[PDB]
Amino acid sequence: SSLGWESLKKLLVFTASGVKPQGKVAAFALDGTLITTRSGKVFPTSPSDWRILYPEIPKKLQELAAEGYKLVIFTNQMGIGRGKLPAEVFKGKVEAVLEKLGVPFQVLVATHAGLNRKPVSGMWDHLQEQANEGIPISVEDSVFVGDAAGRLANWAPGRKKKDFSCADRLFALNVGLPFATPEEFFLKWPAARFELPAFDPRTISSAGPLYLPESSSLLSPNPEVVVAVGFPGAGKSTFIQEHLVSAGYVHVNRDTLGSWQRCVSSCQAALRQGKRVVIDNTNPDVPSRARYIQCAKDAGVPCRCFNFCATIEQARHNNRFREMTDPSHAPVSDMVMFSYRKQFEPPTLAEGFLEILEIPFRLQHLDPALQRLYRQFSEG
Ligand SMILES: [Mg+2]
Repeated sequence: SSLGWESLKKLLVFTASGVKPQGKVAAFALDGTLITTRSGKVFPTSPSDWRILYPEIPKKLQELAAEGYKLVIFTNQMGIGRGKLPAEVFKGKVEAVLEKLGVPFQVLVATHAGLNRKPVSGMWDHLQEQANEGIPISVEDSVFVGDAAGRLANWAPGRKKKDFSCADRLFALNVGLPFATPEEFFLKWPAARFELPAFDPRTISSAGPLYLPESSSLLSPNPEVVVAVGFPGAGKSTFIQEHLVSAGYVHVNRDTLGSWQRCVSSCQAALRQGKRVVIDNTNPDVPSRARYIQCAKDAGVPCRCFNFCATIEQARHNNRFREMTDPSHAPVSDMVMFSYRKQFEPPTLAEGFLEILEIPFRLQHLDPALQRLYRQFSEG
């Protein structure tokens, strides 16, 4: 008599018989939190390779349900979106686990990257907005329990390995939920040491100057070559389009001209016509930039560098954000980010730049909802 499974593009939801909406929730991850492998291997050998993680678990769940907590699972299962784990098989595994736990659960399953993948709070919002009969949930009175908690190596005998991820802890931080690991919650073990990511998108801002030094000017009245430098996926092209190309700068993209000679001819022709040029590429190294500086030198026009300050993790954050929110965004691969960092050398005046502007990494004028999303951790 369970309502059963609902299937959405990037979400599965199961609602067991006996689930009731409530004003407070006790939520759990699945793998490594309520279950682990029966085989004793790190990864399951089959769909049936599971056992309840600790014998203490069903007693705690019975107590929570009697106290009026709605019991919920929030589980990341990317293998489904990637075609490695059949949805219909995973659904059966979940039902079997729930039968063994012996209490009514509502389960939410993030099958893909993006809005629903912890730590992004998409599943919470779905629970609250669509799957709780309109009853507001007190986050302060709720709890999330998971093993992707960013713990350091050796927090217990047999754990010479740090947690694979901090996604569970960060999900709870994004929602504002009190958080505990499975051992802290079910076994009353002392709290384990953990680390958060170095980049905290909650401290991102829209304030401050667009570029430094403020006494400089984005535009020049005369021909010149501007060389943009910075990680891909962190908003360079958008900036360049908004502030330079819109002002008549000729956009040069070496990647699409093919050869170097065609790129310089293009630059030279623009300058000969009295135009200004911007090179909108990553340009991470001295040799990469030297070609454009030499071109400018040969033409007798100034070369300036716009140096975008975005760090690798800011850029990767921005890229994930745009993947989730902008249907036209071209995803930047981790390979390309990695490659850029490996090749990067900071620009200096000795290369031959007239001046270097720094472009700080700042929040876009995004919709209120998108600004809330921008401030969420999106990778564990
Ligand atoms: Mg887990």
